[PDB]
Amino acid sequence: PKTNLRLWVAFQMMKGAGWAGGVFFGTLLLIGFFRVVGRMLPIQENQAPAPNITG
Amino acid sequence: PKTNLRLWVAFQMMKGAGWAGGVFFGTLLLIGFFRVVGRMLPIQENQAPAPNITG
Amino acid sequence: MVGVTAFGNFDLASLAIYSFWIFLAGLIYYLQTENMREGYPLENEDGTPAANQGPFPLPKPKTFILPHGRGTLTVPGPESEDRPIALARTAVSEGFPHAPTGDPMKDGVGPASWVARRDLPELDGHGHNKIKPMKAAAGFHVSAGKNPIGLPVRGCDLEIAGKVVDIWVDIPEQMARFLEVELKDGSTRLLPMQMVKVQSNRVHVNALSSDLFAGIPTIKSPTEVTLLEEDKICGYVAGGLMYAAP
Amino acid sequence: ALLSFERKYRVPGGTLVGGNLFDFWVGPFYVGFFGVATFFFAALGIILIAWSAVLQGTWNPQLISVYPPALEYGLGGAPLAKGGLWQIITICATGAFVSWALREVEICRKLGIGYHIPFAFAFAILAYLTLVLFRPVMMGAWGYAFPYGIWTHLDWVSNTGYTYGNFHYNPAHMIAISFFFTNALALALHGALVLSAANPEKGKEMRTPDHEDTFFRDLVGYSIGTLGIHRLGLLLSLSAVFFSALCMIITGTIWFDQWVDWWQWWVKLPWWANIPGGING
Amino acid sequence: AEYQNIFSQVQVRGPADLGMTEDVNLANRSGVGPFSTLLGWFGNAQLGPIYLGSLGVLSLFSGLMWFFTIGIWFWYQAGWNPAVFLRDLFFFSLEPPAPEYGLSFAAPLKEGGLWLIASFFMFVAVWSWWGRTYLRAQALGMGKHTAWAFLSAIWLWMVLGFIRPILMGSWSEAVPYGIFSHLDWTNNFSLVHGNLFYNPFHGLSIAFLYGSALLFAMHGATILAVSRFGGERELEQIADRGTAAERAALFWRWTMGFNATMEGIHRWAIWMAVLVTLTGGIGILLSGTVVDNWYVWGQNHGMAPLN
Amino acid sequence: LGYTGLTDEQAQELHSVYMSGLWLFSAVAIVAHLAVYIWRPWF
Amino acid sequence: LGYTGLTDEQAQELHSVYMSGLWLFSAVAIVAHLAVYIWRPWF
Amino acid sequence: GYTGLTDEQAQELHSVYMSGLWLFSAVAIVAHLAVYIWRPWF
Amino acid sequence: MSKFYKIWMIFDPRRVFVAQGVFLFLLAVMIHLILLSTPSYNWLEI
Amino acid sequence: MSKFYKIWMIFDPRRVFVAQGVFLFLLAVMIHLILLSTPSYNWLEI
Amino acid sequence: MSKFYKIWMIFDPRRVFVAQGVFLFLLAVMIHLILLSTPSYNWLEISAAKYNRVA
Amino acid sequence: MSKFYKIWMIFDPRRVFVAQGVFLFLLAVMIHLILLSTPSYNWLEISAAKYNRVA
Amino acid sequence: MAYMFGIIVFLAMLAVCWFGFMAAERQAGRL
Amino acid sequence: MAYMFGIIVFLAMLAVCWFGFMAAERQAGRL
Amino acid sequence: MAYMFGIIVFLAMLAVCWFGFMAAERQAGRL
Ligand SMILES: CCCCCCCCCCCCCC(=O)OC[C@H](COP(=O)(O)OCC(O)COP(=O)(O)OC[C@@H](COC(=O)CCCCCCCCCCCCC)OC(=O)CCCCCCCCCCCCC)OC(=O)CCCCCCCCCCCCC
Ligand code: BCL
Ligand SMILES: CC[C@H]1c2cc3[nH]c4c(c3C)C(=O)[C@H](C(=O)OC)c4c3nc(cc4[nH]c(cc(n2)[C@@H]1C)c(C(C)=O)c4C)[C@@H](C)[C@@H]3CCC(=O)OC/C=C(\C)CCC[C@H](C)CCC[C@H](C)CCCC(C)C
Ligand SMILES: CC[C@H]1c2cc3[nH]c4c(c3C)C(=O)[C@H](C(=O)OC)c4c3nc(cc4[nH]c(cc(n2)[C@@H]1C)c(C(C)=O)c4C)[C@@H](C)[C@@H]3CCC(=O)OC/C=C(\C)CCC[C@H](C)CCC[C@H](C)CCCC(C)C
Ligand SMILES: CCCCCCCCCCCCCCCC(=O)OC[C@H](CO[C@H]1O[C@H](CS(=O)(=O)O)[C@@H](O)[C@H](O)[C@H]1O)OC(=O)CCCCCCCCCCCCCCC
Ligand SMILES: COC(C)(C)CCC/C(C)=C/C=C/C(C)=C/C=C/C(C)=C/C=C/C=C(C)/C=C/C=C(\C)CC/C=C(\C)CCC=C(C)C
Ligand SMILES: COC(C)(C)CCC/C(C)=C/C=C/C(C)=C/C=C/C(C)=C/C=C/C=C(C)/C=C/C=C(\C)CC/C=C(\C)CCC=C(C)C
Ligand SMILES: COC(C)(C)CCC/C(C)=C/C=C/C(C)=C/C=C/C(C)=C/C=C/C=C(C)/C=C/C=C(\C)CC/C=C(\C)CCC=C(C)C
Ligand SMILES: COC(C)(C)CCC/C(C)=C/C=C/C(C)=C/C=C/C(C)=C/C=C/C=C(C)/C=C/C=C(\C)CC/C=C(\C)CCC=C(C)C
Ligand SMILES: COC(C)(C)CCC/C(C)=C/C=C/C(C)=C/C=C/C(C)=C/C=C/C=C(C)/C=C/C=C(\C)CC/C=C(\C)CCC=C(C)C
Ligand SMILES: COC(C)(C)CCC/C(C)=C/C=C/C(C)=C/C=C/C(C)=C/C=C/C=C(C)/C=C/C=C(\C)CC/C=C(\C)CCC=C(C)C
Ligand SMILES: COC(C)(C)CCC/C(C)=C/C=C/C(C)=C/C=C/C(C)=C/C=C\C=C(C)\C=C\C=C(/C)CC/C=C(\C)CCC=C(C)C
Ligand SMILES: [Fe+3]
Repeated sequence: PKTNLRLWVAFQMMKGAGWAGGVFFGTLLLIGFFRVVGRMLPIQENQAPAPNITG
Repeated sequence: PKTNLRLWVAFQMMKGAGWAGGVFFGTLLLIGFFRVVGRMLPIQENQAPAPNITG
Repeated sequence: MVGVTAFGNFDLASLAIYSFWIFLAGLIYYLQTENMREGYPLENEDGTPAANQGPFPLPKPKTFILPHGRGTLTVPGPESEDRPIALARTAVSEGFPHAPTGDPMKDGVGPASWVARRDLPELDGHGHNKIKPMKAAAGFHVSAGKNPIGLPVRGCDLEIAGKVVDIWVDIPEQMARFLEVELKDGSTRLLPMQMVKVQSNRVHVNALSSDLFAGIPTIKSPTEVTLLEEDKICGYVAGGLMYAAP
Repeated sequence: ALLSFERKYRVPGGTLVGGNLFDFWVGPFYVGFFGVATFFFAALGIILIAWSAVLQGTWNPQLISVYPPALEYGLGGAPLAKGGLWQIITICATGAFVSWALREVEICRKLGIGYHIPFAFAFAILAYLTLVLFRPVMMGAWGYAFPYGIWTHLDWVSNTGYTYGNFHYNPAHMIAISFFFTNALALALHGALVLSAANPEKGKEMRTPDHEDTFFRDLVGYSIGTLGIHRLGLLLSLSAVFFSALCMIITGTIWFDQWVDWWQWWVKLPWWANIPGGING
Repeated sequence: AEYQNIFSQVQVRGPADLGMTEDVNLANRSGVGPFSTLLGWFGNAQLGPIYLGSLGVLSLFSGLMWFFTIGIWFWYQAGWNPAVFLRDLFFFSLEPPAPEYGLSFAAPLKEGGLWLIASFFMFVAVWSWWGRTYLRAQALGMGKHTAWAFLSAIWLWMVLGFIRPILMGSWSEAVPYGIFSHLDWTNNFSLVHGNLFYNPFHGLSIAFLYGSALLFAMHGATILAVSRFGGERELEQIADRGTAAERAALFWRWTMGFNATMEGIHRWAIWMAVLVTLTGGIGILLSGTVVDNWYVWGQNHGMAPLN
Repeated sequence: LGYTGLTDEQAQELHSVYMSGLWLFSAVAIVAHLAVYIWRPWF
Repeated sequence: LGYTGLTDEQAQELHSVYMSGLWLFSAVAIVAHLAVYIWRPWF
Repeated sequence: GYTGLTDEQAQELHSVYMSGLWLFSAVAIVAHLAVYIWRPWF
Repeated sequence: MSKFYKIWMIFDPRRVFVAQGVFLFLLAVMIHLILLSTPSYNWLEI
Repeated sequence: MSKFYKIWMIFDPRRVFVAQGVFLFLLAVMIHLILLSTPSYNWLEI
Repeated sequence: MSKFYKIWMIFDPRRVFVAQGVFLFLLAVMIHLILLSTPSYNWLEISAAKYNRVA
Repeated sequence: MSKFYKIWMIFDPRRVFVAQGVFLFLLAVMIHLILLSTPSYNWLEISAAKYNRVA
Repeated sequence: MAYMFGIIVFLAMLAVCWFGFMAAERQAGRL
Repeated sequence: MAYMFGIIVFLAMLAVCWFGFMAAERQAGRL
Repeated sequence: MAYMFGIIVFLAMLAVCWFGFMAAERQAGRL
């Protein structure tokens, strides 16, 4: 039946987009971990001067 | 194959959520039409007093 | 010398840096042409000389003189495959893969490939067989680590293929180089030591299912292994990572 | 065109994504799914650098410099001319480097070799991401990342270092340097020893690895062996980059002062802090 | 997860291995040392034997006297106190003569005389080790690549401690013997010469130093990746190319479009490492003698923006 | 040609399945763009 | 002459479908340029 | 020859190549002329 | 159209659809990030 | 779990999955609207 | 021009269409990013200034 | 000048056409970027001034 | 006014999608 | 006046795409 | 600190999902 072919194309695309979404959100949680550790540390007190002349 | 059964359950749920999505976004566009016509009319000039004592 | 220029901003540090760019361009040309002593001239997929040979020329031949009377090697030189290759084109255009025409594990193509190396043992500096079964070198013993001899050998299918009956050692390098596995017909095979995991109660061979161990190319002498035999064995086992199906 | 031995290896398969859709070569270069991804990000990142040169108003390649957002932009987006191009080029660099590692994994599979090369390259990627991503995110601003410019990224190294005094006193930076110098020593020795055996005195036969073992034992009383030296060169290189990343992730996040002041913890150990004489007494 | 061949699974120990004879004067070679099971996990277990002979004794005695001369100065700076010696170990420093003494050997023992005495023993130790590295290769009929590679490191070391002090006209330009003090010297050198980052030969020297970590990572990972084919036995792959050498070549050709050979990758290796200290030594030799401010030199040569 | 080994009729069938989803996906996108353009137009 | 294995009639077939896509894609693009020029001309 | 093209294969392929060259340059000349009308560079 | 369906005789649809899923997701993420980088459309700055 | 699978012998799965798709979508919309009604989470007020 | 179809006798369409696909996407993305880099043509800022948003 | 067709006896057209494609693209990109760097010719900034599109 | 012209443009786009979707169900209704 | 003339040029370009497309379809029937 | 305790709670929840998902592939692996 044609419907099984409709769902097979959807399944192939969701394989692709699912993996791409897994890497995107997995990266975003790694960035999140470094942001959480940045919040725990005394950085806003001791905030460093800008190293670039653009500021 | 078990995968065809996985996709059939997904298809049944996407039938449901697709119809529920169509009425939600279709309502939101109907509200949008009345908002667009509200923007065209001189209403902000002639804005009516509040009819309720709560304001 | 500070501030002294011959012309423009060209001081003695300018002379240095420009001289280096000339030296570096010369050195890179020397290095690349040295690296064309194997695998050149370039070929078409049919085996004819490619019309494009690239920008660097072949270097002049050098001759290596081999120890233990094994003659001399000149490189670059005539460099045929010297064996059949069981591959067929999958496209008329160049740049596509060539599919195995039969069983690639046994035909020895792709990751199962092997080279027509010399059919003699590799020798040590004295001229003895470099690699030997450990029973044939009386001073040797397993001095640390889990001794594998007597362990069952498991395939990636999780079934037992055989048991370890000896270690083949590199004598000058004093290192374990193969495990000898006795199969369920009592004929043995060599496994490359880098392809096996010596677990606490087993040797696990993640490249092979337990049936594929009989296909391992067998050595002709039970006391030595030739460089040709090594390549056939090592190639065959590594080919299993692609070609061993579940 | 092929190497004379190459044909027997150009078989199908080993691809991680895309099957045979991209399983072909372009000259010498293998393509595959991640080769398409690699070239796109590489070309986009390069072209956005050339466009940044137009906005900057120089064509001298040594003055071209793409600066990150100023600290006022935090970790948010900046205008393209004023830090937003740097952010996209950083995405393209990350996309290119990761795709390149994954393309190497596919080539390893097709040749049946170990995965050591893409694994080693992943250490360089993590050192890059430490400097452009993890540490700026910890410190709360993209402006703590370095600018993409041949000499201007050395200004970032200088200005970042001297924020903490002499940066030689960072103890993990000292360990990283020790691996970097020791790696370069070992590469000189390994290259020379192999060449000295394959290229002996004129008329002599090729030397054996027994002569290689013998030379170093005669020289220094030890010889790591053919397998040991390649393990060592790998681990020295990877250790150098691990301790490099470590020295920076701590700098400006858990240590803020002059790094030279750290070493007083040893001087001020109470069993000897007060003993007169020496340099510190 | 599979086996990565980074540590050995099984150690075997044969007899002690005495090594090749060739023209080695075997009376000068010691007995074999003990085996180390710890080293056997990563490389060879056997320690020794070692060859001594004439340049050996000269080098080891002068090197001992160099080390001993510094040590006694550190014990003196500690005031003979064994606790202060361990507290301040990284802070002690045998400094070169002060600038007013120029190159004259007239500086007092506490004001730089012991630094000249220490530096003389270092000079003899290092140069006699170079000749030892040449002659050990000669006795085995090997190429002199290792001695010529070592000469490139000696070039930088000679520039730092000998040649540039002479060309600058004082021993005060030389490096002090001390852990933190040679680091303070390295930092001060860059500040006096106006940011050494803008020295182009320091830039080159770093390119080859990074390239050496790049290239040894690539080569070490490559040989381990093909070690399942006996690719670590590189001389037999040079003499009789196996599948290990071909798979290694095709990995890099398919990756980056060109490749080395088993012999030719070790030429890339030796030059990448040699060029670190060759270009380095030039970059230091130019500093102060030809350029006293590298940042301003950078501005005039189109690599820094003008003011 | 015929590199994939699909027949011409298999290709005609599949292309319609694909194209039907293309117009559906883009129709949903237009609705989302129309919603955004009512709330916060970009022209 | 043929490096690809396509016969001449196969190459004409493929090219005529290829050119249909090129003209279609370039027609869509001209309408986008027309709309943008009407909105904000660059000459 | 190195390519293995026969003389007639080379002369055929050149004739079509020349057609693309003249087409591509003809478009470019219109583009230059338009920009010279719009904003002369001499 | 006429013959655009012949693309499925050049490129294997199974592989194309998986690759097109990756493309469309990354394109969507890209455009959301372009907007999030722009002050007048950064919905996550509340 | 044990025997929770017996629910598919009480209620026809075809109909349940369509009805569950409607539920989960409306639940999601409800929670987004609850947040949009709250000042500290109204992401559409830019 | 009537022989330009012979390009498909020189080059295999499987590689050509991949190359062209990356080329056209790359070219399009750079032109959009160039315009967004330009204050006269950044449409998201033109609309912000038009509608008195944050500019 | 009539024997210029013998170029294809020396150089394989597949290499020439790919090389030519790359070269002509990068040359065109080079010239467009040079003009966008040139204020008297940057068409985007010219039209910005012509229509008073900023300030 | 001339803003709502854009609202009509989106509806024109959505009519093209309808015509395309039904055509896709026609040009291979096995037809 | 490059506004009006611009419109005309774009409408002229589209007529060449119409010619070429119909020409391609006039080829594509195995002409 | 006692905020990041919540980050761990989500990871505990995500381990329950893994244990449940694999169990669902076990308790009817036709098994
Ligand atoms: C800041 C310091 C950095 C510093 C950067 C690092 C410097 C230190 C490292 C130095 C490494 C030297 C590299 C080397 O030895 O090259 C020779 C070798 C020989 O290969 P071959 O196989 O024996 O012969 C060539 C040919 O037979 C290969 O097969 P085929 O012909 O079928 O396909 C061609 C290849 C690539 O070939 C080319 O691109 C043309 C030749 C390039 C020679 C480069 C050196 C000499 C000319 C330099 C000035 C050329 C001026 C035009 O595959 C393809 O073309 C397929 C398409 C993909 C490639 C697209 C490239 C687009 C154009 C980009 C610009 C490329 C410019 C070279 O390999 C090649 O020819 C291809 C190399 C491709 C990667 C090179 C990367 C190294 C940097 C650039 C080259 C070295 C000069 C700096
Ligand atoms: C504030 C500090 C300055 C600075 C000041 C200097 C100075 C000053 C010098 C360098 C030099 C070097 N710098 Mg710098 N440098 C800075 C920033 C950097 C950065 C960075 C990321 O910021 C990096 C990566 C580098 C990198 C490097 C190297 C490429 C180079 C040293 C090569 C080498 O092998 O030396 C190590 C090798 C040797 C010293 C050779 C030793 C050989 C001798 C023969 C060994 C004898 C051993 C002895 C007898 C003991 C035996 C014991 C045994 C057990 C028996 N610099 C900044 C700008 N740099 C050097 C150079 O060449 O500059 C061009 C140099 O002189
Ligand atoms: C971890 C140990 C060392 C290491 C290892 C290593 N590097 C590796 C490998 C390994 C094992 C590879 O397999 C891989 C390779 O293929 O080598 C030939 C690679 C490689 N190491 C490289 C370089 C490199 N490695 C370095 C360092 C090191 N590499 C470590 C010290 C350094 C420096 C500065 O220390 C550099 C420059 C490349 C030759 C190659 C990776 C090639 C690659 O990623 O290709 C795809 C991308 C492109 C072709 C271009 C991308 C363009 C960008 C999108 C735009 C530019 C953005 C960039 C941030 C601008 C920077 C400007 C600078 C002036 C600051
Ligand atoms: C090309 C650039 C690189 C390079 C190359 C290089 N170095 C080299 C070589 C090469 C090719 C050698 O052949 C040579 C060597 O032999 O290596 C093993 C060497 C070498 N590189 C060395 C070091 C070194 N290289 C460095 C760097 C570099 N080397 C660069 C990265 C560095 C640094 C700081 O980066 C250092 C520290 C040595 C290991 C060695 C040179 C050895 C030497 O000259 O020693 C002189 C001193 C002695 C012989 C003895 C000192 C005192 C000991 C305590 C012995 C005491 C014995 C006594 C009998 C005891 C009695 C006690 C009583 C109380 C009983
Ligand atoms: C169905 C899915 C439903 C999803 C629902 C929506 C989820 C949205 C939230 C996502 C949660 C995680 C976000 C990350 C952590 C966080 O809160 O960050 C919020 C901060 C804002 O901090 C701000 O605040 C910071 C302080 S603070 O953290 O608030 O205390 C401050 O330090 C900073 O300056 C300031 O900008 O922003 C970031 O950390 C930046 C994210 C950057 C991502 C893109 C990077 C592009 C730039 C170049 C680098 C490229 C790297 C490429 C790598 C492949
Ligand atoms: C720098 O540039 C900016 C970021 C500023 C802007 C980006 C600029 C730019 C270059 C954008 C380019 C965009 C392009 C080229 C987009 C192309 C998109 C395409 C071609 C999309 C096609 C999608 C097709 C789909 C989704 C087809 C699906 C078919 C299916 C699933 C089969 C049929 C099945 C169904 C209808 C039912 C599905 C099943 C269920 C259960 C609902
Ligand atoms: C800053 O610099 C600037 C950006 C300003 C530089 C600008 C200057 C510059 C270099 C621009 C360059 C532009 C170029 C080169 C543009 C070229 C575009 C092209 C070549 C477009 C072509 C499009 C073609 C298409 C969409 C083709 C589609 C084909 C289709 C749909 C059919 C596919 C095939 C089949 C169905 C199979 C057919 C039959 C059989 C039997 C298999
Ligand atoms: C009907 O037939 C079709 C039209 C579907 C196909 C026709 C035939 C054919 C084979 C065409 C081929 C076309 C090709 C090869 C096109 C290639 C396009 C490419 C390479 C597009 C790349 C896009 C990349 C994007 C949008 C990247 C986005 C990245 C973002 C937003 C950063 C955040 C994402 C992540 C953290 C996840 C990814 C990982 C990293 C490290 C970035
Ligand atoms: C008004 O103001 C306040 C809200 C503040 C106060 C409200 C005060 C108030 C009146 C509260 C009242 C609360 C009540 C009455 C709560 C009662 C809750 C109950 C009765 C909950 C029961 C839950 C039962 C469950 C979840 C059962 C699940 C059963 C399952 C999953 C199995 C389903 C069946 C099968 C699988 C088939 C089994 C076998 C075969 C052979 C077919
Ligand atoms: C594991 O358990 C199974 C899945 C197997 C089921 C077990 C057996 C079984 C049959 C359970 C049955 C449970 C029932 C009957 C639950 C019923 C729940 C209901 C009635 C939930 C209603 C939720 C309503 C919500 C969230 C409404 C949201 C509305 C919003 C957000 C406004 C926007 C909505 C619209 C524009 C459309 C609203 C509707 C209309 C008609 C205008
Ligand atoms: C550096 O400063 C500035 C950039 C400002 C100025 C100076 C820059 C400078 C030095 C520029 C130099 C430019 C040059 C050298 C330009 C050269 C251009 C050429 C030679 C262009 C050639 C174009 C050729 C084309 C487009 C040919 C196309 C051919 C086609 C389409 C047909 C191909 C043939 C077939 C399909 C037939 C196949 C035959 C058979 C039998 C199968
Ligand atoms: C436990 O206590 C004991 C006393 C037993 C042992 C204590 C051992 C100890 C604590 C030793 C400490 C050693 C240290 C910390 C050494 C540090 C050395 C460093 C970091 C050296 C760095 C650089 C040195 C260089 C560049 C030297 C170059 C020298 C050259 C090129 C020699 C040039 C020669 C002269 C200037 C002398 C000329 C003289 C005449 C007569 C011509
Ligand atoms: Fe090696």
